Amino acid sequence: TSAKAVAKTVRIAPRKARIVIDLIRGKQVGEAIAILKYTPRSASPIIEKVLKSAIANAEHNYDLDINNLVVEEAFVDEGPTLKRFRPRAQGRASAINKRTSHITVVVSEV
Amino acid sequence: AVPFRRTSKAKKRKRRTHVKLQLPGMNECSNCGEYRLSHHVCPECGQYDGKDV
Amino acid sequence: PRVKGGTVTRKRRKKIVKLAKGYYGSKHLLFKVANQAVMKSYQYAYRDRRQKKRDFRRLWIARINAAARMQDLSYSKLMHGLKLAGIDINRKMLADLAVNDIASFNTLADSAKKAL
Amino acid sequence: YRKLGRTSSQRKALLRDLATDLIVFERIETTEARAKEIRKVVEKLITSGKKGDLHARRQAAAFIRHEVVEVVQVKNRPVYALQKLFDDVAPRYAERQGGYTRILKKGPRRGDGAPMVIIELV
RNA sequence: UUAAGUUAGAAAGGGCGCACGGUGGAUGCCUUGGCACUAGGAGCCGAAGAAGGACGGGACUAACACCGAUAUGCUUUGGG
RNA sequence: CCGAUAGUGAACCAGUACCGUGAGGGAAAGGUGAAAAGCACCCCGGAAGGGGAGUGAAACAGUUCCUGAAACCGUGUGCCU
RNA sequence: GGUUCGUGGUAGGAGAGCGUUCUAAGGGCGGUGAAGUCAGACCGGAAGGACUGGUGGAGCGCUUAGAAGUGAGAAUGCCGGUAUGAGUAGCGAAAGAAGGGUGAGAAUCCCUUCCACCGAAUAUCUAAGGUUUCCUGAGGAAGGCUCGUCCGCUCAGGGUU
Ligand SMILES: [Mg+2]
Ligand SMILES: [Mg+2]
Ligand SMILES: [Mg+2]
Ligand SMILES: [Mg+2]
Ligand SMILES: [Mg+2]
Ligand SMILES: [Mg+2]
Ligand SMILES: [Mg+2]
Ligand SMILES: [Mg+2]
Ligand SMILES: [Mg+2]
Ligand SMILES: [Mg+2]
Ligand SMILES: [Mg+2]
Ligand SMILES: [Mg+2]
Ligand SMILES: [Mg+2]
Ligand SMILES: [Mg+2]
Ligand SMILES: [Mg+2]
Ligand SMILES: [Mg+2]
Ligand SMILES: [Mg+2]
Ligand SMILES: [Mg+2]
Ligand SMILES: [Mg+2]
Ligand SMILES: [Mg+2]
Ligand SMILES: [Zn+2]
Repeated sequence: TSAKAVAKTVRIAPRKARIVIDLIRGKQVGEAIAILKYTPRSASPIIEKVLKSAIANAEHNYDLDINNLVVEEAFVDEGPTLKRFRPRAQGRASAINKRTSHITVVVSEV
Repeated sequence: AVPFRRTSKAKKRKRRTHVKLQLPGMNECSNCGEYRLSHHVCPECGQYDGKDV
Repeated sequence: PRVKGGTVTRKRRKKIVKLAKGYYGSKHLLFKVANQAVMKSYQYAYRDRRQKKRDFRRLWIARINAAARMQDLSYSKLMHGLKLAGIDINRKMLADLAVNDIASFNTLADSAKKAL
Repeated sequence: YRKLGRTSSQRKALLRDLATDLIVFERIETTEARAKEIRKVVEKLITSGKKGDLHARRQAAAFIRHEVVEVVQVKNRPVYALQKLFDDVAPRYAERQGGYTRILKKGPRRGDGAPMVIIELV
């Protein structure tokens, strides 16, 4: 069996979240957490909570062994975009996409 | 000045081959038994590896 | 009564996009470039049904030329020989003899030499 | 030597500020580049300390900030950073030839990723 | 072993196919709302203060609806 | 005759919001379920969010919640490079 | 029913048709799963049509005829969505530092000290204009070009003699 956790509609552009989620995909959960701890990105602490939720879910809902867990899947999906405007020169207003992310992490026993 | 053609998906993906993070340079401690950056103080033990601070 | 555009447009564009399966990038996804790609694929296929018949006759002739030169004939002499001999075996068949049973091909080239 | 994203006066002000802080608190958390400049400036002040002359006192007093460290109590007289450098800090490195500071690497700061270090005496 | 020759495999990334997701709100189904008419009625309100408003009124009230310091209603006659 | 880009500008507190000194211009925006039975309790989390448990025919119906196409964004991998 | 001569085609003429919505009549399908939607290696000379399986959860075909808001790839079309450029330009004149605190979290909030800037102003009043932005407590979704425990922001209560 395998445990899932998702952080839906996180304010954090998917691109910025994917560049970090790519480091943990397939690692042991112990190592993965350390990688997130020493990877100085805005995505890191957000992805850590999802990954730690996945591990809690795997330990409490499915009695799996938290010492034998690898991150099986980890992906970031696009959430709904907040549309904003930045006033530019000559009265013109340029669009700003405040993008959101669905961060999913799946842990599996091995 | 401006893009003559839109960049294709394949081409955009090829440009990003290199836009990526490197794994942190970290190892397990002796005292802590936990991960840490080499040449940094380990905050789990609350010291520099085994050397107390 | 009002007739809204419903279903028929999607059904017609999706058929065309499916015919563009395997094409590079946008050519297998987007109706407008898919439609051009499919039109062009049909045009090439129509042209290449004619070109395929020419292509194979050139391949047979090259192989007969080879098999005939191993008998000290050129293709031009052998085919003249067979016409004079009365033999009506076509190039697809000779080319197959010249690969599969060279003994038979040599027998036909013998008939050719005799007619010359 | 490092320009620390400052003009010449700003930088000289920053090195005077950090130097005094290191003499007053004996341990400060600052950026790596700042900490690699301070170690030069502070170890020169400690050298003037160990010298102990009036001349040396007046070289240090031209650099060290006029910060009250503490108020001791004899009539409670305040003790200035300059007195703490000649009366407390320097004499505790009397038989150490150089290397009065050590930089420990701590880790990057949340807000700007700046590499942070603890710089401390001994 | 030396020499000469031939051929394999590889993926930083990429392509095609497939599977599974996300986003997005097309499509279908639906209807509280509209559109055009028909038949009949009615075709005016105002100094006895109009049309249209403002501010108020609830136990708490931002809005809508209702009401006017007798204010989320009063009297009465019938219905139920 | 229309069936939510249609039909009124307006199915929704619309001549509203918004724009304009003003006259004036003028939108977008419908659908949980038969019933709230609208997720007790546990777990990670500061919260958001999630995973269980439960309700329900269905929750991949979870308070903007019928269906949920395409662009576009990803993960995996059979063949190729 | 067969012979003969034909069958490139723009503007354009002529013909026969496919499909869409609605009506009538007839005959049907459908909670044992309608329309829609997804998929497929099926069928027809074309427009097109089936069949099977998934999703969906209530309507829909077929025949003959009738009627039309009846078919889109182009209009620098209109509206919506989403790309590309790109993790790029930019982040809007300026001096900060450390210590202490607060807090889940601090370059960015609070306090302290030092430092620096304006000083015929970057100070103090007052009119206009704005109209609650003022004060206190709570908050951190959105707004703030970063962050945020903070705020001219959100929520409550207050406050002008
Ligand atoms: Mg302007
Ligand atoms: Mg020929
Ligand atoms: Mg100067
Ligand atoms: Mg009564
Ligand atoms: Mg409308
Ligand atoms: Mg609709
Ligand atoms: Mg839905
Ligand atoms: Mg011809
Ligand atoms: Mg013709
Ligand atoms: Mg229908
Ligand atoms: Mg039309
Ligand atoms: Mg278009
Ligand atoms: Mg560029
Ligand atoms: Mg550049
Ligand atoms: Mg730059
Ligand atoms: Mg600025
Ligand atoms: Mg002056
Ligand atoms: Mg205030
Ligand atoms: Mg922010
Ligand atoms: Mg606050
Ligand atoms: Zn340690």
